[PDB]
Amino acid sequence: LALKTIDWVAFAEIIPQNQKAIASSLKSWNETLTSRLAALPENPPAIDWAYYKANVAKAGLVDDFEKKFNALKVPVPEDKYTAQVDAEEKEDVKSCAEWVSLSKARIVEYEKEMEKMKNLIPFDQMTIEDLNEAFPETKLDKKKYPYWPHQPIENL
Amino acid sequence: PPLPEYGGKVRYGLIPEEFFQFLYPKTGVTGPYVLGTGLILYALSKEIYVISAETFTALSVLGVMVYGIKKYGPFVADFADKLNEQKLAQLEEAKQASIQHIQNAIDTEKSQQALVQKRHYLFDVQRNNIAMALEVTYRERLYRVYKEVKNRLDYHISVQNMMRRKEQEHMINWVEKHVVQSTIAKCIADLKLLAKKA
Amino acid sequence: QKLFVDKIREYKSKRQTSGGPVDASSEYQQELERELFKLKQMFGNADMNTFPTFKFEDPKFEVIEKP
Repeated sequence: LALKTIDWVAFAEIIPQNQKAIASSLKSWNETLTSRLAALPENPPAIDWAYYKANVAKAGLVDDFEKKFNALKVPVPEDKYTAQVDAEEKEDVKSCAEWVSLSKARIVEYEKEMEKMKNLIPFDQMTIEDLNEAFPETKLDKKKYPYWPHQPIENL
Repeated sequence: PPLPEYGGKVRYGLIPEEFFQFLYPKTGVTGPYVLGTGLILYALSKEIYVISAETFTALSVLGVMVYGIKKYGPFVADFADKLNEQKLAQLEEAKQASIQHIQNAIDTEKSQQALVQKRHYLFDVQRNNIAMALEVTYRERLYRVYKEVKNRLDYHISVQNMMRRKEQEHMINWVEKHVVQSTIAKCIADLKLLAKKA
Repeated sequence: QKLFVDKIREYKSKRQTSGGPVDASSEYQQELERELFKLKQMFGNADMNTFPTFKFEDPKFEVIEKP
């Protein structure tokens, strides 16, 4: 019974909006099972036979009642459910690490671009083609507007 | 390539200062002006510049031009300079704005990585619940088996107890009811003890 | 000794109960069956002279994994 202590807000941030109900039900059952392990002790008090040896005046029935108990094989339930959530955790960690490598690719591209923008030519020594290759939003659509001024007259 | 800052230092809008410097060493500070005066007077005196209606047309145009530059020159200079400062300021803010956009994108990506690092709680929660449910059921089973065996044994002991009780009750009240069915000695002995009262 | 004769003679007459389960009752079972009915039914319903056999259920579990 060595449990994994959990943050609950952290648990909240990682739940997609198609299974919020399941997250809350898992949480409520966590709390319910904590409560129910609280309100029942660990091992039953095995009553001494003494109060049932020296005050049960019946012919050996108490003794077989106690032998059938000392020899009982009470069924310990096995997991049959934890191994598959371990497999699901492995599959999820696979997906997570691959998505992280993708985001690191995007981040190195963004850092390259911010180094590009940080080392721009001063704007007073900049041709117009340098601007059209720095901020390509500033390029005249010589495709749609083929004739001068290459833009709508109202834009001017 | 950056432009210089200042031009070429003309004088009266017509003659660059390079000329006045070039004639300084040989004719002092008054050489250029003596030369200009001499050339004007030679052009006049010899009909190289013919005074006509174009003299006064030219004077009026030159006066209008000098007044124009002197009065609306400060304004035009400041207008051009402000146009350039506004384009420059707009460009600087657009550059910084793109920097900030991509920095925000980097921050967002690192935040997503923080979330995906926090992911594992869903599965340790499920494992918590599986283990806790199995343990709850185990302990409930042990309490059930205990309590059933104890209840049977205590039912035996309770029937024994109340059996003894009803039997002892019938015993004592039977023996009274049956001694009632059963002595001059005590007749005299009562007065004997009354005498022994003293 | 009226009450001492009572006590000692009557406890001896009582202990003279070899063939007597209840010391000359001649009665008291007609109500004792009602009493034992009550006692046993409020202790339980099954047969309380044999060992209890234990049926055990197991907890349910669902599809918990990420849809």
